[PDB]
Amino acid sequence: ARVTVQDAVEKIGNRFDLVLVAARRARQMQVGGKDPLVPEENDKTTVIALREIEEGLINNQILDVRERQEQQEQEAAEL
Amino acid sequence: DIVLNPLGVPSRMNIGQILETHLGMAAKGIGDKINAMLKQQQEVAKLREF
Amino acid sequence: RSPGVFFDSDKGKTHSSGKVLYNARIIPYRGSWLDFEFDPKDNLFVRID
Amino acid sequence: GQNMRVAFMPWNGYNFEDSILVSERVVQEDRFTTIHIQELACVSRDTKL
Amino acid sequence: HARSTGSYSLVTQQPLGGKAQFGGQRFGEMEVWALEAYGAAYTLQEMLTVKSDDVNGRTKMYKNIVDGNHQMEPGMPESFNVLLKEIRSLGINIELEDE
Amino acid sequence: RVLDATQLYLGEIGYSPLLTAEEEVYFARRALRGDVASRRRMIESNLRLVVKIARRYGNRGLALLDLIEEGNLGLIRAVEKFDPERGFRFSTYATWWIRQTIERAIMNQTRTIRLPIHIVKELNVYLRTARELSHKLDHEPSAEEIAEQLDKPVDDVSRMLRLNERITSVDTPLGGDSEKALLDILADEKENGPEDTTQDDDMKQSIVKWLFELNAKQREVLARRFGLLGYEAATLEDVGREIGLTRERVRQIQVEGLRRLREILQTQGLNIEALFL
Amino acid sequence: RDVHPTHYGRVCPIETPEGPNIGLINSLSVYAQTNEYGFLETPYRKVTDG
Amino acid sequence: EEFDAIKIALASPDMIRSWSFGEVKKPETINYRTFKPERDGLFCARIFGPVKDYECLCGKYKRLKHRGVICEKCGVEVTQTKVRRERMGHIELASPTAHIWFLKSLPSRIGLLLDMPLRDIERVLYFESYVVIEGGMTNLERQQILTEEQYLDALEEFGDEFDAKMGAEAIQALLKSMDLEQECEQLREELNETNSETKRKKLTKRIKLLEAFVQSGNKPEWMILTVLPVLPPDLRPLVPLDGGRFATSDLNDLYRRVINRNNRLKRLLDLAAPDIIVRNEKRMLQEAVDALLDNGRRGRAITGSNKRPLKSLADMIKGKQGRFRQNLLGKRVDYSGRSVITVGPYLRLHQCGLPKKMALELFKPFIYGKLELRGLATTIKAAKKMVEREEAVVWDILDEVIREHPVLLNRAPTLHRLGIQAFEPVLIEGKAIQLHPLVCAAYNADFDGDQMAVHVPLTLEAQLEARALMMSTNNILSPANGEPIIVPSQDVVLGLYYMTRDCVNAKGEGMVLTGPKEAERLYRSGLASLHARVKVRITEYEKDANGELVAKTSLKDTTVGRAILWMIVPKGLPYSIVNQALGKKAISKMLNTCYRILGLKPTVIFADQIMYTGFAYAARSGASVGIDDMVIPEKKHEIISEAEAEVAEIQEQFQSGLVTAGERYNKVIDIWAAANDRVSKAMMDNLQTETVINRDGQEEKQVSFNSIYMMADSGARGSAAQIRQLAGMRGLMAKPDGSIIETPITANFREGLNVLQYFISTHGARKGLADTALKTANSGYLTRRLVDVAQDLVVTEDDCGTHEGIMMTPVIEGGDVKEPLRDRVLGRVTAEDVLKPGTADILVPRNTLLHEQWCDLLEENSVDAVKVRSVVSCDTDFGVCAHCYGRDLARGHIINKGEAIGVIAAQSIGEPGTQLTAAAESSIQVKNKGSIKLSNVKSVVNSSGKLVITSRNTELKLIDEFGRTKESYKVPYGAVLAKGDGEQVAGGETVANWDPHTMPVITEVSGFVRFTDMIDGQTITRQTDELTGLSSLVVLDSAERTAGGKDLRPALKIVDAQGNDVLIPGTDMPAQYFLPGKAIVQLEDGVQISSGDTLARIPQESGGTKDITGGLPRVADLFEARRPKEPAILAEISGIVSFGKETKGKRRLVITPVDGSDPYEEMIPKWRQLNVFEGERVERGDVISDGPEAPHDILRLRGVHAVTRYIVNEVQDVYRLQGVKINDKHIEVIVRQMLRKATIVNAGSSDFLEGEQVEYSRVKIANRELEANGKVGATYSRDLLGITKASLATESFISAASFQETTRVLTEAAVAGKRDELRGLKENVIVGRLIPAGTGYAYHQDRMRRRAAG
DNA sequence: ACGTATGCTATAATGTGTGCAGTCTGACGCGG
Ligand SMILES: [Mg+2]
Ligand SMILES: [Zn+2]
Repeated sequence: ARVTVQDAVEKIGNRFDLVLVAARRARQMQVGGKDPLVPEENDKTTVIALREIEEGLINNQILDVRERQEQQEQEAAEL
Repeated sequence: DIVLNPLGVPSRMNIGQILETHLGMAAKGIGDKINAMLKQQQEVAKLREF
Repeated sequence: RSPGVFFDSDKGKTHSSGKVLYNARIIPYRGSWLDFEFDPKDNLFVRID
Repeated sequence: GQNMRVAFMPWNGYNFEDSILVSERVVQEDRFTTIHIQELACVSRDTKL
Repeated sequence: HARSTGSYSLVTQQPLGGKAQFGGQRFGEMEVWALEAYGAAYTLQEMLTVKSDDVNGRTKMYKNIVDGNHQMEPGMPESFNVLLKEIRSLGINIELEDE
Repeated sequence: RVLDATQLYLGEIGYSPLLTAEEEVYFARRALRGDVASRRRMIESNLRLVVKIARRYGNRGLALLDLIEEGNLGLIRAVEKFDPERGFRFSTYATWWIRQTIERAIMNQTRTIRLPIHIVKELNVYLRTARELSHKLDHEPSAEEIAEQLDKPVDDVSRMLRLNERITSVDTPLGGDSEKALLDILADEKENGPEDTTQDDDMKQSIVKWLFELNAKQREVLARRFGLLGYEAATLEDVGREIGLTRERVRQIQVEGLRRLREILQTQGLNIEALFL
Repeated sequence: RDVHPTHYGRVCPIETPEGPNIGLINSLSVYAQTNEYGFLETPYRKVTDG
Repeated sequence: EEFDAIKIALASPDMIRSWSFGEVKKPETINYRTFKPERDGLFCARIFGPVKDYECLCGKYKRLKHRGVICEKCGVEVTQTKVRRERMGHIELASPTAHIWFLKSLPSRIGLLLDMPLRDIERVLYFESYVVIEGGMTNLERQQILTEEQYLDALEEFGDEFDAKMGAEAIQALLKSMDLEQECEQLREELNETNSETKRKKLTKRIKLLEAFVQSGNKPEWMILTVLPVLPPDLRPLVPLDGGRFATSDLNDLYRRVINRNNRLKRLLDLAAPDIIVRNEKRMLQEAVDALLDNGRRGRAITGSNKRPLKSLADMIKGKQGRFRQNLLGKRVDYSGRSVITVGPYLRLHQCGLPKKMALELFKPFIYGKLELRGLATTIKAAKKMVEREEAVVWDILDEVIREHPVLLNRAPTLHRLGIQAFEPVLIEGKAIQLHPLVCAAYNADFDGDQMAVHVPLTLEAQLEARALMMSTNNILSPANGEPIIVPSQDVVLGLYYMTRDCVNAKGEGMVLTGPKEAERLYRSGLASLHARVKVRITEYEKDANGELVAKTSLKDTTVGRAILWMIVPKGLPYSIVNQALGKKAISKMLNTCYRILGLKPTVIFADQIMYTGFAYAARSGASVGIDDMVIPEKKHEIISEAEAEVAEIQEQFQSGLVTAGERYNKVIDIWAAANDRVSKAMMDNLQTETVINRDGQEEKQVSFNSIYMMADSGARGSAAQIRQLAGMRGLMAKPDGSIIETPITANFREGLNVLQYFISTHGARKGLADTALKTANSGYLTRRLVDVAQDLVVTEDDCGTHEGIMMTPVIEGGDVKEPLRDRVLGRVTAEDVLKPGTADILVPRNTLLHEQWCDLLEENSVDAVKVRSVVSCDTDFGVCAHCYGRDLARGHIINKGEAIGVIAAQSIGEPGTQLTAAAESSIQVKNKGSIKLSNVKSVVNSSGKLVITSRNTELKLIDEFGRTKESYKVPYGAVLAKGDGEQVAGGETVANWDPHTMPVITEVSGFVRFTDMIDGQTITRQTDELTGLSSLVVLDSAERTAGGKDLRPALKIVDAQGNDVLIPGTDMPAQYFLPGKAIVQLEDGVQISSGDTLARIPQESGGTKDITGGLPRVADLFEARRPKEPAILAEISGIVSFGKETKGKRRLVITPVDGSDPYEEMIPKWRQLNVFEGERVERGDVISDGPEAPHDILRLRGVHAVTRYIVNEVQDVYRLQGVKINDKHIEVIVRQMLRKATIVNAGSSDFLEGEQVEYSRVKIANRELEANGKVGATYSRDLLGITKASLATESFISAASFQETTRVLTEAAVAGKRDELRGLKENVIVGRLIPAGTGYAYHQDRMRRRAAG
């Protein structure tokens, strides 16, 4: 997680799409103030986002479902 | 005083530094003997011969 | 370069011919340059400056 | 410069690529401590104002 | 030497040079190709814009870092906006054709 | 053949009339009365004279091709106003014109920072006085040493020497070695870097919260006066235009806002800490 | 730039920046001196009849 | 602000007026005291805008209360100073002026369009001769120049009916009248008649210019400027110094030249002055305009104050010092610091020492941020002072943000990607950076005073990128070669070497231990040496069929040191690996083994632990450099003294007059050369096994513990080559000319050099260090050249869907296999179902990655040749597939799509050359028994009874029992074979023998020698000796030859006893061997010869160490595709050879193919010898002539996979000579890019037509729609392009101008009106956008679907 | 009134030149 990022690349595949998924999640915790899934243990957003991907909690499909699940709650509610 | 790397020598081929070291030590060896006789407060004739 | 005269030759200006073309050059302390040079047909030329 | 007792041998890689390992005793004698006289100036100018 | 943000150049609008004038290290094209090879695209775009010219970017990014939100906010380096007008001053129609 | 703009013109003047005393008068008499062809000739003829006059006025400011053009304009004004009836030659009269028109055009296009003739004319006498002094003092004269020989003001001499101060181009190399010019050193005045931009942005945002955190009638006659929230920076008496319409009560409320704000700076940890600044 | 056998006694073979201004810049030899005309000259012990 | 493209078109006088906000009519910069703009001057605020943010000049409207208010008095708007660099100006030119970029920038452009030369146009401009615009009376036709005499003749005679004028006015009217519609049709008609090469070329280029000009919408009149734009004043600054001085750009000065002359012309047109003066004014005006656009071009550049030339406009867009390379692609960058680096032997691999006061300033905005969060700062200037005071609690906050934050460390120069690596900063008190020893290799960072730039990744994406891609742990192997660059050196290797290395008995020999822990126990207890042979119990782990790891306990007989090293060794690798004495070369395999087996984590740990124990035990050893360590062999004075008398013997023979000076010169070098190798080997024989004095019972023989040897043997520093100079003999030095001194240096560095020995050492020393500085620029420039062409290559598709590939064959040459089918085909996707010998079961599938384990089964089955899916065989338009490339050698598995290869490839090739700056092959001895197998050989038996070879490229194989190639040699021309073709030889037998310092010309027929065209003085010379008088003849070449005998070819003609010619067996060729230049001949005219006798000996001087200085220009020339000066001829199409007609020896060839009825003729020189001898079954691209192959000749005939196989072999040959390791796929990248454009042959559905040369991807996309729709196919023929040219060819003009030729690129792009839609990296790095590759690949393609969705 | 700008003088004079000249390999573009 801090030294290694191979265990994180194992899960997604593309070294590039890993940084994009990890950044988007890092930004949700950095701005939205979302909760970390893994014990944070005094690590910055950088590391925590990798930990969730490394263990397998964060994915391209996972985050897109969860986005529109918060946004569809808003749709039904407004009108 | 200083600890230098011996590997900065073969590749470099500047053996003059090692000779500088050896002679410097010899030179100091002589100063160390003269230092000892001057501390011991010996004699003018003893220093003269050496 | 010391003033006076100097003989040189581009050992093959045209490696086409590969001919060692010999040239001379008068180098003054002040003044214009005076060069003499051959050519593929060994015609003597002069090129001031 | 200054002469000193030197010893040629590696030391836990603190003399890796020609890197130097100097005693605190050299620093205590302040023998390789250097002097640097720096000159700074203050200019009183005549501006448009 | 060390620098976070300081002086800026007169036209290029990128930082000055050297600890003499308190200027950032130059990241030349060779230094650039290295990041292109890695794939690190933001790290480069970050060093082309917010860290150098992008007048909007540099100040905007500063404010975002102190906020904690280390967020990419590019615009387009001045040194290029210069190159446009410089080619127009040479009597060549160089406009930015849109989408 | 010939592809130098210099030699081409210098060719065309080399094939132009070279006028005699009575020839000059014949053409000139008709030139004043407008013969058209006559004004063209006298001019065409004496272009050769302009070149010899620009040969002495060269290597000082502009190029030889720039002196000839403006030297030709002097010969033309000399032709617009010559007296053929007078027994005196033309070459004599035209020289006074060609020497003048050149000097004048050099005084304008020589300096980047445009210097009118008044400041310049005088500068020359200050400089030409420095010559005299330099030769006999064997020491380049000071601003004082020039002032003591002319018996003129000290600041005048000095301020005239300030306008003589010449320029270095921004694109000039440094150390006689193409490595970096002055633009790759010289800082930008106008824009201060993010740290100074965010200073004012953060300092002003805190002020907006301070006004909302203070009394509503205390930040209504304070920010509207200094021009902090309002649109124009008014004075104690001018805050009466808004709703206050008072002079005494505006001054008591302004200072009441500042007194409560001075305690807000002593408690946050500034007061004497932010007084140095 | 290359060292020329004329340098012997006149110019030093090992004294020059290792930068692009390498072979052009050069220090003068110890006992080297200028010829009255301009060239360089070096001291030499004359051998008379052996 | 977000766009799609950038366009370049010609600036119309009307267009220039659109940008301009006013007309500068005065040269006045500012007033002298009031430092403010002048009235419609060059810094005018009425034209370029206000000074300060929202302030007019006189001061009437101030700040935003008067948003956009225009002042009355001064007439100045109240907007931001923003507009002072945005707003432009213009100047209304009295008379029209020509653009230098559309006149001097070749092609002429203005002249190319008019069908008019340069001289003609210029003499019109400078008013030397008039030019006809249109003659009503057909007497005078258009574009006919008339001298000042000839204008007057037509005036009174014809006149009026003819319109002709002079100056830039004329040529504009000529451009304004010429019709692009009609003169396009006219040229097309003339093309149908009888078309040549030059005629059609000229026509087609003009044709396309004319059509391009009409479709670009540009008008040829805009070539002449009626309006001249002015640059914004802020972009040509007049700013004041702190010293009361001012400074101005040279543009302002150049502008004042233009405006002054233009206004003086207005004045002279008011006066109606005579034309002679008006002419000068117009010439001047042009001189000023041309000097403003591009100063140094037309004539002398206008020099200014400091006698230097004024910097013009073009100059700020031109080359290195232009905006592109200096102020756009290259930038100084914030959050950056540099400092002296020093060692960090305590750090782990993922760590680096960062000074506190450095990281303090670097992370300034991150302190202010975390400070407001804690509530310690209320505002930011409060946080600023907190930091300034350096109070205690601020260090702890700085320390907080830095944790879990990577920093980039760069070292100059940045060769390859690894020139930057990311680490986790460790704050250290001290102004020195501390760097990890193992990654020192990647930077080439020597702690001798190096500095490294630091950079802080700001954005979270940059923190992830730095940790993911640029972290030191994620970067192990080189991308160039699948080999670890993270490998110990220096102390570390020596320490492990000391440990593992063994010695006789010592303390506690043959003892018996529980484990490697008891070995540490006994050594540190002082009751065993690290060099004691011992039995120990170890449990080595070996992996199972699955992931499961099996444990196996075993007794090992190893040393105490080896046992202790096992402790560092992870459990999964065998123990046999540390059972040997470990060296640098052995250690590099340990980490690679560890990597390919366990993975990444285990290696990083292992790597560090190896380093730690290496340093520690190296320091425990106390390895030193005494002067008794420099052991000279026993008998040096014995070798030299008698090797001197050897040379003294020949010296006395020379003055007698037998052995010539040249033969003595070569003969004395051989004596000294033997003595030098004699002293070298006696030294190491007395130094390697110096330890012959042991114990146990009496004696034993053992490796020497001489300090210097250990340090060389281990592979730590220096080698056998260096020790030679130390203890042996210095060796033979080289003169600055290139010739080698007859007398070498006898002494060594221990003994001391005499005064000359040093003087001699200088010559070689200075020239070696001169080529370190100067030759680096050619190699560093190659890196630049390679990159630009390989910028665009990125992995785009996953599978290109192609079943093509280049067939790679095992590289064997020199006897030892240079690159086996394993190394050469590793990580290459098989493009063809390649099984085992027995073709009855499939061994390997199609689309599959060749891993090292899979490559091990290639060895069991012994693969012959493999068709690898290559880059060039890729069908992916705009990039390549992950299959075509294969594995990312840096990573260790299949490449990611989006990774930008082209740049990785270029870096890999240029990196070694840039950092990288005894030929007595008398006889081949075969080593294993085999049958002799020659190929491409045509030999003939001689008088002696020996098989002499009369063919240039003869190869010698060594066939084993089953029938496969083991060893391979190059047998040269005129070599004597021991046994001919098919004969058995034994091991250690000289199968071939020849003289190396000579190239013989050997005959094929017997009889007498005739002299033809060998006239004395013209072609050859003559020199005789004494008493008898043996004379030698020396053939002069065109260099030493007069103009008399230039077309005479000198040759030794063979004849019989009668005097007639002797036919060469089975050909109608009379025997005639052409002798080349400097050919020494010993037989004179009228000498009897047998077949196999040497006619002449051509000297083969090659005493120049090629190294890397004199072999990179060969690489360059290959890449740049520069045909050699003696190209080899190849057959075009297959069929029947039929020899044709001849021209004074110049041979033709009337080839008449079997299917093809129409003959094909091509010409051949006389002196050049062919390979085929006429009337033959030749195929496509058989080797006809011998010599260097032209790269264009290869692709033209033998297709893509032939030219790719050539460049790859040819390039690698030069790098393999230097021991540079590069995968062939990296060269193949550049090769692919060199095959970008292609000439079209055949009319298509699109208006392609002939003579057009379009990119290969675009024409193939048209072929996609054609096979679907039918219509007319667009047949093609791929062309090869040099690097410098391939860069300027890309449709991206931005990428082309950013490279070089920037003056030309822009002008060609302006006339075409081309719009760049940005694909390349250079293109988007300039604009400062997301790179359409790597990290940005995922984003850029998500914008491409915005375009696709409607 | 103050600052800047425009204006004229009358021995005769009538065609400039100036300034570094061991770069070099490689590539075209106009005549001849
Ligand atoms: Mg270094
Ligand atoms: Zn105003």
